[PDB]
Amino acid sequence: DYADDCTTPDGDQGQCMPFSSCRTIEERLTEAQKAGQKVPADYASYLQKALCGEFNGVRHFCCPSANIQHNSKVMSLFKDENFDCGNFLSQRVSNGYEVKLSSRPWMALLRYQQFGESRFLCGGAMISERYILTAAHCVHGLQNDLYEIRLGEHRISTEEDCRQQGRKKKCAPPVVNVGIEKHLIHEKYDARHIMHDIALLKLNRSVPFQKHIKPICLPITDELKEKAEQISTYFVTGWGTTENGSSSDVLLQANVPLQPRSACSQAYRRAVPLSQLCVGGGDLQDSCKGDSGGPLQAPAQYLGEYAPKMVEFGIVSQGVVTCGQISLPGLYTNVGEYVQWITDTMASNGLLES
Ligand SMILES: *[C@@H]1O[C@H](CO[C@@H]2O[C@@H](C)[C@@H](O)[C@@H](O)[C@@H]2O)[C@@H](O[C@@H]2O[C@H](CO)[C@@H](O[C@@H]3O[C@H](CO)[C@@H](O)[C@H](O)[C@@H]3O)[C@H](O)[C@H]2NC(C)=O)[C@H](O)[C@H]1NC(C)=O
Ligand SMILES: *[C@@H]1O[C@H](CO)[C@@H](O)[C@H](O)[C@H]1NC(C)=O
Ligand SMILES: [Ca+2]
Repeated sequence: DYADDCTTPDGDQGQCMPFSSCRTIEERLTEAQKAGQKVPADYASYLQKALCGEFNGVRHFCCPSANIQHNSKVMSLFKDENFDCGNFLSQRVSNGYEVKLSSRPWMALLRYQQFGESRFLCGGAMISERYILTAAHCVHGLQNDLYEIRLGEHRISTEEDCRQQGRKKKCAPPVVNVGIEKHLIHEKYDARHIMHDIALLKLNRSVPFQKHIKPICLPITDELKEKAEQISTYFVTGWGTTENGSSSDVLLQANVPLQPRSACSQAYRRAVPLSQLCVGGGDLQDSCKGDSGGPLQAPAQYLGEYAPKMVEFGIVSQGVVTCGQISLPGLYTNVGEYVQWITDTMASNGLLES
């Protein structure tokens, strides 16, 4: 299967990866192409021996562990100088939870058609013109119910979301309501224990970036993956969307602390692996601001960009409850541990049409 442990024909331990996620294979293939030639016969023979299957129409090869890289077919987008992810200024500091109109333009609302009606029951965040990142618990066993995504939202109840501009008002453009072509749940998602709680939703058309709809950045470098545990305070943003729908009509945000994993391991009476982050708890109105499957976000140095960019470091997995009651620390998916899976899943499923 994709990413299974394997041994290369030359005896190195590795994982079953697409060629675009193996620095050494990609270099050999690129070097031959650049010279206007095929790879030598002995190397073609090595690749046949290294072949570990075909998953979602992509040939996979055993790649030595140290040579595994994020999928170059997707990294070319994320590293593009014109890929405008995590852009924010954004607002002047108020004590409460208010969010400036359009200031978190990646925020997504997941719509479900159930008891004859439809409701937003999860959140998520735009990561590209065709992909939304969310929790697997928002998607698993719900493929027939989960049917639309809403992007560019601020206040759910009003079709027009405006702010004062002088003696007049400036409104954000209309929201975008888009369908879902693919429900892409992590292969190792455990629905019983809630582990590897991550999923991608591929939109059924491209949603071009607009002033109020833009992607969030991902922790695509070693520095950013390492940063997840060094950040003291994160933004927990959303409409407080749970199985009971949104608790807030308007987008809100709180500054919530990263906690030691022991806080969650004690509260949930279960081991907390490195693939999870422990956040917040012990408050009445802060930890609860997030959406089920929504982002855990913070500004960071993204590649060589001058301005800090917002990066999604976590995904709301468990323990984020309704406001007004004392919360327990919340479990979040540690996004850095899944960027490899994200890039390979987006690559095999296509950035544009499938
Ligand atoms: C992208 O997806 C949208 C939204 O549709 C949703 O996602 C799709 C991938 C499918 O899973 C849909 O079942 C799901 O609703 C598509 O727009 C929607 O198209 C459908 C079907 O042509 C419309 O349904 C009809 O609605 C009428 C009017 O009430 C009924 O009479 C019909 O019997 C049927 O239910 C639906 O109204 C429409 N929704 C929106 C918001 O436009 C869109 O076609 C699709 N493709 C592209 C290229 O965007
Ligand atoms: C959903 O509402 C019910 C009924 O009040 C409550 O028991 C529950 O905790 C809510 N779920 C979440 C995740 O907050
Ligand atoms: Ca609105």
